[PDB]
Amino acid sequence: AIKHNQQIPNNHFRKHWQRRVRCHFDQPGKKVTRRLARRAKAAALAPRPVDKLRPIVRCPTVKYNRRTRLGRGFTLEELKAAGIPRLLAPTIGIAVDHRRKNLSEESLAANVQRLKDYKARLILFPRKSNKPKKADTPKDQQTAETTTSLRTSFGVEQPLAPGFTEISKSEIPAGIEGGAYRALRKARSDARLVGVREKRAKEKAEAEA
Amino acid sequence: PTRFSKTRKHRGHVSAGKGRVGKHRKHPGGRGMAGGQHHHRTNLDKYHPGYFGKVGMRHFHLLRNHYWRPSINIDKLWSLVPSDVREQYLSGQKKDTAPVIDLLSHGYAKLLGKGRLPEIPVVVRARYVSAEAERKVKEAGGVVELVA
RNA sequence: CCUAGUAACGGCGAGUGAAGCGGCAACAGCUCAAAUUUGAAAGCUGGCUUCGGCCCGCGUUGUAAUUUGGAGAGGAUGCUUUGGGCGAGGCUCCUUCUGAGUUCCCUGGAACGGGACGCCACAGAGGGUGAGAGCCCCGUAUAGUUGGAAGCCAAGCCUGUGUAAAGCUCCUUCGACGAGUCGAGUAGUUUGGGAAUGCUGCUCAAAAUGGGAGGUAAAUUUCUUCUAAAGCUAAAUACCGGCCAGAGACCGAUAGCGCACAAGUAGAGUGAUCGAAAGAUGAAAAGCACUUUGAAAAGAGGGUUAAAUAGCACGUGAAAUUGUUGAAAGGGAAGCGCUUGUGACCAGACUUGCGCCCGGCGGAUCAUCCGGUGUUCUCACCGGUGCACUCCGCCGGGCUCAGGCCA
RNA sequence: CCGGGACCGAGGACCGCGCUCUGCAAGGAUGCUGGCGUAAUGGUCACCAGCGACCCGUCUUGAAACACGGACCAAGGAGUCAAGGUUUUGCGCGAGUGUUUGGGUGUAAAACCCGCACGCGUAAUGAAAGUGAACGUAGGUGAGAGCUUCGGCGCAUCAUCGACCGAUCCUGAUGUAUUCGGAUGGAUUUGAGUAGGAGCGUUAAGCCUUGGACCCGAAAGAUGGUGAACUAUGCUUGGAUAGG
RNA sequence: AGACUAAUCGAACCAUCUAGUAGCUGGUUACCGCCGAAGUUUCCCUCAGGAUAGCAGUGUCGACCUUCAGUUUUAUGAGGU
RNA sequence: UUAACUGAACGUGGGCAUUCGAAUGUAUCGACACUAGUGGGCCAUUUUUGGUAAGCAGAACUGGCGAUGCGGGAUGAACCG
RNA sequence: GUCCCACCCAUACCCCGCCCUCAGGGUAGAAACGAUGCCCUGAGGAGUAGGCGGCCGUGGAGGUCAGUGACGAAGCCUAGGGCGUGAGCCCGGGUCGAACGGCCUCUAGUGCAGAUCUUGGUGGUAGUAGCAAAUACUUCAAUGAGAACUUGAAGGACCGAAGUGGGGAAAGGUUCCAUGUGAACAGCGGUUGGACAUGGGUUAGUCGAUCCUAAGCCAUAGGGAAGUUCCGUUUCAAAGGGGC
RNA sequence: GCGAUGGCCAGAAAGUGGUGUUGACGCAAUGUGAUUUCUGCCCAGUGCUCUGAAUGUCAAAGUGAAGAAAUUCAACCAAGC
RNA sequence: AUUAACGAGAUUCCCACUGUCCCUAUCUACUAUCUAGCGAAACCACAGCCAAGGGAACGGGCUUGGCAAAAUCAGCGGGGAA
RNA sequence: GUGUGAAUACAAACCAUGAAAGUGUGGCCUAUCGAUCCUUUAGUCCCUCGAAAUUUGAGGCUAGAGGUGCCAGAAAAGUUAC
Ligand SMILES: [Mg+2]
Ligand SMILES: [Mg+2]
Ligand SMILES: [Mg+2]
Ligand SMILES: [Mg+2]
Ligand SMILES: [Mg+2]
Ligand SMILES: [Mg+2]
Ligand SMILES: [Mg+2]
Ligand SMILES: [Mg+2]
Ligand SMILES: [Mg+2]
Ligand SMILES: [Mg+2]
Ligand SMILES: [Mg+2]
Ligand SMILES: [Mg+2]
Ligand SMILES: [Mg+2]
Ligand SMILES: [Mg+2]
Ligand SMILES: [Mg+2]
Ligand SMILES: [Mg+2]
Ligand SMILES: [Mg+2]
Ligand SMILES: [Mg+2]
Ligand SMILES: [Mg+2]
Ligand SMILES: [Mg+2]
Ligand SMILES: [Mg+2]
Ligand SMILES: [Mg+2]
Ligand SMILES: [Mg+2]
Ligand SMILES: [Mg+2]
Ligand SMILES: [Mg+2]
Ligand SMILES: [Mg+2]
Ligand SMILES: [Mg+2]
Ligand SMILES: [Mg+2]
Ligand SMILES: [Mg+2]
Ligand SMILES: [Mg+2]
Ligand SMILES: [Mg+2]
Ligand SMILES: [Mg+2]
Ligand SMILES: [Mg+2]
Ligand SMILES: [Mg+2]
Ligand SMILES: [Mg+2]
Ligand SMILES: [Mg+2]
Ligand SMILES: [Mg+2]
Ligand SMILES: [Mg+2]
Ligand SMILES: [Mg+2]
Ligand SMILES: [Mg+2]
Ligand SMILES: [Mg+2]
Ligand SMILES: [Mg+2]
Ligand SMILES: [Mg+2]
Ligand SMILES: [Mg+2]
Ligand SMILES: [Mg+2]
Ligand SMILES: [Mg+2]
Ligand SMILES: [Mg+2]
Ligand SMILES: [Mg+2]
Ligand SMILES: [Mg+2]
Ligand SMILES: [Mg+2]
Ligand SMILES: [Mg+2]
Ligand SMILES: [Mg+2]
Ligand SMILES: [Mg+2]
Ligand SMILES: [Mg+2]
Ligand SMILES: [Mg+2]
Ligand SMILES: [Mg+2]
Ligand SMILES: [Mg+2]
Ligand SMILES: [Mg+2]
Ligand SMILES: [Mg+2]
Ligand SMILES: [Mg+2]
Ligand SMILES: [Mg+2]
Ligand SMILES: [Mg+2]
Ligand SMILES: [Mg+2]
Ligand SMILES: [Mg+2]
Ligand SMILES: [Mg+2]
Ligand SMILES: [Mg+2]
Ligand SMILES: [Mg+2]
Ligand SMILES: [Mg+2]
Ligand SMILES: [Mg+2]
Ligand SMILES: [Mg+2]
Ligand SMILES: [Mg+2]
Ligand SMILES: [Mg+2]
Ligand SMILES: [Mg+2]
Ligand SMILES: [Mg+2]
Ligand SMILES: [Mg+2]
Ligand SMILES: [Mg+2]
Ligand SMILES: [Mg+2]
Ligand SMILES: [Mg+2]
Ligand SMILES: [Mg+2]
Ligand SMILES: [Mg+2]
Ligand SMILES: [Mg+2]
Ligand SMILES: [Mg+2]
Ligand SMILES: [Mg+2]
Ligand SMILES: [Mg+2]
Ligand SMILES: [Mg+2]
Ligand SMILES: [Mg+2]
Ligand SMILES: [Mg+2]
Ligand SMILES: [Mg+2]
Ligand SMILES: [Mg+2]
Ligand SMILES: [Mg+2]
Ligand SMILES: [Mg+2]
Ligand SMILES: [Mg+2]
Ligand SMILES: [Mg+2]
Ligand SMILES: [Mg+2]
Ligand SMILES: [Mg+2]
Ligand SMILES: [Mg+2]
Ligand SMILES: [Mg+2]
Ligand SMILES: [Mg+2]
Ligand SMILES: [Mg+2]
Ligand SMILES: [Mg+2]
Ligand SMILES: [Mg+2]
Ligand SMILES: [Mg+2]
Ligand SMILES: [Mg+2]
Ligand SMILES: [Mg+2]
Ligand SMILES: [Mg+2]
Ligand SMILES: [Mg+2]
Ligand SMILES: [Mg+2]
Ligand SMILES: [Mg+2]
Ligand SMILES: [Mg+2]
Ligand SMILES: [Mg+2]
Ligand SMILES: [Mg+2]
Ligand SMILES: [Mg+2]
Ligand SMILES: [Mg+2]
Ligand SMILES: [Mg+2]
Ligand SMILES: [Mg+2]
Ligand SMILES: [Mg+2]
Ligand SMILES: [Mg+2]
Ligand SMILES: [Mg+2]
Ligand SMILES: [Mg+2]
Ligand SMILES: [Mg+2]
Ligand SMILES: [Mg+2]
Ligand SMILES: [Mg+2]
Ligand SMILES: [Mg+2]
Ligand SMILES: [Mg+2]
Ligand SMILES: [Mg+2]
Ligand SMILES: [Mg+2]
Ligand SMILES: [Mg+2]
Ligand SMILES: [Mg+2]
Ligand SMILES: [Mg+2]
Ligand SMILES: [Mg+2]
Ligand SMILES: [Mg+2]
Ligand SMILES: [Mg+2]
Ligand SMILES: [Mg+2]
Ligand SMILES: [Mg+2]
Ligand SMILES: [Mg+2]
Ligand SMILES: [Mg+2]
Ligand SMILES: [Mg+2]
Ligand SMILES: [Mg+2]
Ligand SMILES: [Mg+2]
Ligand SMILES: [Mg+2]
Ligand SMILES: [Mg+2]
Ligand SMILES: [Mg+2]
Ligand SMILES: [Mg+2]
Ligand SMILES: [Mg+2]
Ligand SMILES: [Mg+2]
Ligand SMILES: [Mg+2]
Ligand SMILES: [Mg+2]
Ligand SMILES: [Mg+2]
Ligand SMILES: [Mg+2]
Ligand SMILES: [Mg+2]
Ligand SMILES: [Mg+2]
Ligand SMILES: [Mg+2]
Repeated sequence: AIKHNQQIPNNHFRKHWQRRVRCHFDQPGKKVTRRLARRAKAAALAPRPVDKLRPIVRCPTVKYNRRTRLGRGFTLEELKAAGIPRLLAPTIGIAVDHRRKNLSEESLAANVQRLKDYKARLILFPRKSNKPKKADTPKDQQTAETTTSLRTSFGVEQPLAPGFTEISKSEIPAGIEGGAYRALRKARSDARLVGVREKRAKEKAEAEA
Repeated sequence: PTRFSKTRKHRGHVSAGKGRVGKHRKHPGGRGMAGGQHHHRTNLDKYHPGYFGKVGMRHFHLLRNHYWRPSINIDKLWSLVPSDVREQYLSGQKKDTAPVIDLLSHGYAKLLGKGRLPEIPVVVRARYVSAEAERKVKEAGGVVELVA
């Protein structure tokens, strides 16, 4: 029953909503529980970092196309280029994704470098102390300052391109011959008429023959 | 705070401010939007003209990402460069160097042109550009180039 | 969390209503069918056994090894990789022990109250004790300490080894992949799903670069992306029903759960089921000995107690209604408003204050000056100097001014 | 121009207007005198007297009503809370604004600190493909508070004539993938627009909607269970009813 | 005979959905101060009810704008009781 | 628009106050925001319709009761002050 | 009927005092002020439905009065006093026994005469209606505080074998017997009792149950149903017992 | 009305039931109401029932034609009417 | 349409009989009534004498008059629109 | 000062009539009529089917018609003497 100048209401409160209400009075209590779980997990993994290595990935939509972020794992081609066995990768903190492909060469080159320098920073303790092996650390540089986050130390350096660039005058390029605005209109109408133009040209060839 | 509200001032007065002849019954007139075409028409036409009917064609499974292109006018173009560098250009100290502005990195796709521009050459890189905006940036010595 | 009250559905009325992207919490991957071990069923339930094994049975209509699309098989090629046993030290659980006044005086039945003087504090959370206790008692704070049991984690050492098994780099060629299922027509239900989103019944019933999906039905030609009809698996999430624990700007015996009590009890109904009322003597029973009237219940004396104006009908004991004593009114209602009168009872105010003059008593100290200190820097305090016509307190006498109520 | 009576005394240094001018009746009461200093004046309660006075609450044009509820007393007893809107008040920042989904930290459900995204705002208009805001010191004219060198400049807002962007209807230049392209100039048309930004978070009050919704109240409808110890009909097995 | 089916029958009794809905009856709790109404217009399966305009209160801003008026006078029009 | 710078609207410049060109009042100027109650009415003078008539039914201008006590009509929502 | 003198009284009109509301002025080289204060001047006051402002009380929370109290806190009674227009606040006397207030902010399950309101308690009517079917009681003695309704004896009556007699089925569950007894119950009394208290009492090879079947109910073989379960009783079953 | 491959009737279904240990002198469904004396005219309307040459009307499936296809158009066509 | 027998079925008349009536009178038992003991309920705004007037058009209360003397027992059915 | 019906005065086009000025946007004036949703026809040669083309089919934008007489517009037969 409207009586005055009102906004037409739409309140979805005709079911038995009172039976399903989820108040959050345990917001601080839950936070304490997670912090107790993190430090308990970090204690179990005494010298190891808590997290795992991730690759650099670009967002999939025309909006968000500009920004980059972390992915799930390295493709099987990325691991091969850096000379890491497939089975050994998951057991030294590296995350592997077997259902991703490298269509371009920019993404392939960026991830290989990001993975190659990690291999140089790795300290690998031997399986048995009394008998070390060829690939083990020779015990001289086992004592050094280490990192544990691996998400802040290996995060995205810069997600977006630089805001602007400064270049000297007389280096500014010349635009398209027609102009920027008219270059768009011509390119739009060319795709609209791709079908009409194509059949008219083709039927002319058969008409003359 | 209930200590100061009109229900506390109604104590001792019968009918609690709702009237004697009209007694504030349960639901006179119906519930919700009842009577839109029958007895609430006079209210629904003085205000809200256009509630009933169909207009236009329908779209199945609309994805709003296909239609993302925020726009920026031309008089705010100089506000993108940082303040310290900005004052140098307006003061007239460079005289030989031009800035290259990347609209996409700031979150824009189309460059509209609404205000005025000072006579300093610039370079603008945009996905879309208006017809009037291209002329004003060009007569200042600059050029706009599509970037996709 | 956002997308979003959005695309869409709807007598397009009332109303209803998702998903992809994006930030974060939490992260972990895998084994079967389809191949001939064919130079050796290499595999397993059960029974007996001296503990080394033996016997029957299941099974060739297929039990182990080998392979799961990320591949893989079959060939090339040189390097590399792989077993057992100890183990300081550290962490969880229970259990031994932990600082300081009953000092002095007053009120009281009893200090845990008031006053004076002390002490402890990584302990002034809480409760008890004859009234508000840090030091009377239990506990409370801190790391250690006595003793004991069983699992984890793990620094670093001591010893076998290639018949076997495993990983990487390249290639001409090979490369098995789930059927009354997918899909289509029709019917009912359902969904935001719209020439039909999912599900189920009936009829028809596939293929090998095949097949499904690409949110408008259909034909022709291209393109993108995954691999259905077999299976397993921790964490982030829900919940106060069960066993435990810690808390509150929550209720305070008609409140809070129906139940603070021998409460799902007493009681009602043939039955399914319905279902109450009811907390408090005192610090301690010290719960009234003995005498006397009465058939008895009980009464009157006399006792216990700080109190019986606390006596098992017991803390405090309001109103409706009732009894006795005292005061008053009443010719078919009573009550009530304005204004006097009579009788009863009662709060205020007033009962002196200031000033001047004379006389007497008692005291140190009024003006002034010097030294020290403070401060608003020109105004004061303290020490000294005064030494009686000055200054201050009291008493006696005289005079002026003002002060309560009604006229 | 001279008599007689009643009721009242507000204010609290001087100032003023005046006059009959050593003073005064002129912007508000002073002077003299007596009795009593307590139940005397005054106040509370009970009763008699003169005058006045129908029982409250409620619906109703009209209630003291032969209209309805109420024998009496004590405790209980009715506009609340959440999400979403809207205008107004206070506060912080301001072309920006919002720490608390989450992370760091802590004397631990408190307090303090950090940032990527995101929401609303900064640009509209069409069903849609789409396109997208300056002729002028951001315009001209009439009023405008305030300021001013006195000539003038003129905020907020009101009226009026124009200019610019989108839609709708006309006109169709140079050019050319010869059918594409849409310049320029118009039109008693149209929009929740431009024309030197005003918004975001929070606090308090009124009002609105769906929810038990200010409190108490139907005759019905639906899901699942318990009854033939009364009474109705039938079945198996028993019993009872003088003398003419 | 619409009779009887546990004092219940023109559709038994018990628990739940359920605090079922009501344009219709009844009630709705301290004091003082200032302002102060309507039963009329239009639409509705509308006539015991709602929306809409009017009458009413509060919060203000623009000027103190010299503007205004349920009135008279003077000049000039309309009407068919 | 006219045969026509002849008209038409809107304008620059200039001229006209010594008196801004009827009375009375101005104890109440203009604009905006949000919202309550009400939407059963009844009585009287003059005009007036249906009806034999009615403390009956239906209208127009204005004043009253409702929402309101006080002094007169002995009494009496509406009459006189 | 007409005309003329005097007089009587409304909350209306005139003058004065006081309260509140509204409007217009004065107050800093501050010897100054709950500046929300104080001083000067004028006009106005009816009101249901309804609107807004200011204030008073109740239960809790933060701060502060270095607040009151066993030499008596809170509560209750009181024709005993003071303050406010009013809701209300404050003191004296009596009773009682362990906690409780003022001031500025915060918070809400926050104020009662009504709803044939909810639970508990108590009145008038009132020592009133009434305790009247089934023919009926009387004399002496004993017991006892007390005898119409306890016991013995002697008279008078009733039920009158389809009984008020003598035994059982259903149902009840100690009501059966003895000794003793204050209150409560036996709608009057009570020494008496089917009431109260303490003890005691029910013996079977032959009487019944146990055994057999009737109407009827339920397993098995099998078939239905998503399922709790429905049908089926010799049925489309490899269904048993006797001797040495 | 009915000769068991059946009539009337129960059940969600069933290798399920009642009449039925039954067979027209029987089972099942209706109206009138002892005996005596009688029971007339109407098949237009509403029901019930019988006979399919008639082609009128006519569903799904099936058959034919057009189209690149979805699809559209034609004949044929049970019971009932 | 008739109909013997039958009926706690409806109706009219005649004989017998009578307190149904003219027209009322008397007697008996158990109550009512008084006393001892025991001892409730409905209902109730406050209450209880009338005549006229006006008023919501039929008052116990208002206006104008009539009037009006403690405390009580047994009966009664006009009013309390019981 | 919303809708529907009906009505008045101009503007920009194309025409009728008359020698011409002029008159004409239905009937000399006051009545003679109808929303949302859905269907159907006319119009431009226009926009969409959201992985890309070409033809069918479907959906949009502007103006008419199919109708609500309860005419600001629900789809609707009786009985109760239980
Ligand atoms: Mg009021
Ligand atoms: Mg009311
Ligand atoms: Mg209303
Ligand atoms: Mg309608
Ligand atoms: Mg649907
Ligand atoms: Mg739904
Ligand atoms: Mg995500
Ligand atoms: Mg074995
Ligand atoms: Mg292998
Ligand atoms: Mg060890
Ligand atoms: Mg200790
Ligand atoms: Mg002592
Ligand atoms: Mg002490
Ligand atoms: Mg204690
Ligand atoms: Mg203690
Ligand atoms: Mg001490
Ligand atoms: Mg597969
Ligand atoms: Mg299928
Ligand atoms: Mg279903
Ligand atoms: Mg479907
Ligand atoms: Mg699983
Ligand atoms: Mg209490
Ligand atoms: Mg309780
Ligand atoms: Mg109690
Ligand atoms: Mg209480
Ligand atoms: Mg209870
Ligand atoms: Mg029972
Ligand atoms: Mg008690
Ligand atoms: Mg005694
Ligand atoms: Mg004795
Ligand atoms: Mg005491
Ligand atoms: Mg004593
Ligand atoms: Mg006591
Ligand atoms: Mg008692
Ligand atoms: Mg007591
Ligand atoms: Mg009393
Ligand atoms: Mg009398
Ligand atoms: Mg009286
Ligand atoms: Mg007096
Ligand atoms: Mg000195
Ligand atoms: Mg004065
Ligand atoms: Mg006196
Ligand atoms: Mg009187
Ligand atoms: Mg009436
Ligand atoms: Mg009224
Ligand atoms: Mg009344
Ligand atoms: Mg009456
Ligand atoms: Mg009434
Ligand atoms: Mg009524
Ligand atoms: Mg009553
Ligand atoms: Mg009451
Ligand atoms: Mg009474
Ligand atoms: Mg109360
Ligand atoms: Mg809100
Ligand atoms: Mg932002
Ligand atoms: Mg757009
Ligand atoms: Mg000016
Ligand atoms: Mg509400
Ligand atoms: Mg019911
Ligand atoms: Mg129904
Ligand atoms: Mg029986
Ligand atoms: Mg029987
Ligand atoms: Mg016989
Ligand atoms: Mg009948
Ligand atoms: Mg029963
Ligand atoms: Mg019965
Ligand atoms: Mg039933
Ligand atoms: Mg029920
Ligand atoms: Mg309710
Ligand atoms: Mg209810
Ligand atoms: Mg008033
Ligand atoms: Mg007024
Ligand atoms: Mg009414
Ligand atoms: Mg107003
Ligand atoms: Mg005439
Ligand atoms: Mg006329
Ligand atoms: Mg109306
Ligand atoms: Mg209204
Ligand atoms: Mg009326
Ligand atoms: Mg009404
Ligand atoms: Mg009248
Ligand atoms: Mg009338
Ligand atoms: Mg009438
Ligand atoms: Mg009046
Ligand atoms: Mg009068
Ligand atoms: Mg008269
Ligand atoms: Mg007066
Ligand atoms: Mg006055
Ligand atoms: Mg509370
Ligand atoms: Mg006290
Ligand atoms: Mg005590
Ligand atoms: Mg309450
Ligand atoms: Mg009460
Ligand atoms: Mg009330
Ligand atoms: Mg009661
Ligand atoms: Mg009683
Ligand atoms: Mg009696
Ligand atoms: Mg008797
Ligand atoms: Mg009797
Ligand atoms: Mg008797
Ligand atoms: Mg008898
Ligand atoms: Mg005795
Ligand atoms: Mg004796
Ligand atoms: Mg006797
Ligand atoms: Mg006899
Ligand atoms: Mg006899
Ligand atoms: Mg016999
Ligand atoms: Mg016997
Ligand atoms: Mg005995
Ligand atoms: Mg007795
Ligand atoms: Mg007795
Ligand atoms: Mg006895
Ligand atoms: Mg006995
Ligand atoms: Mg007994
Ligand atoms: Mg023997
Ligand atoms: Mg025997
Ligand atoms: Mg036996
Ligand atoms: Mg047997
Ligand atoms: Mg069975
Ligand atoms: Mg079976
Ligand atoms: Mg049969
Ligand atoms: Mg017949
Ligand atoms: Mg018969
Ligand atoms: Mg027969
Ligand atoms: Mg016959
Ligand atoms: Mg016949
Ligand atoms: Mg016939
Ligand atoms: Mg025929
Ligand atoms: Mg067909
Ligand atoms: Mg046929
Ligand atoms: Mg006859
Ligand atoms: Mg006969
Ligand atoms: Mg009597
Ligand atoms: Mg008696
Ligand atoms: Mg009378
Ligand atoms: Mg009368
Ligand atoms: Mg009368
Ligand atoms: Mg009466
Ligand atoms: Mg009288
Ligand atoms: Mg009577
Ligand atoms: Mg009565
Ligand atoms: Mg109009
Ligand atoms: Mg119109
Ligand atoms: Mg024309
Ligand atoms: Mg004509
Ligand atoms: Mg139409
Ligand atoms: Mg329609
Ligand atoms: Mg397309
Ligand atoms: Mg598509
Ligand atoms: Mg239609
Ligand atoms: Mg209408
Ligand atoms: Mg409707």
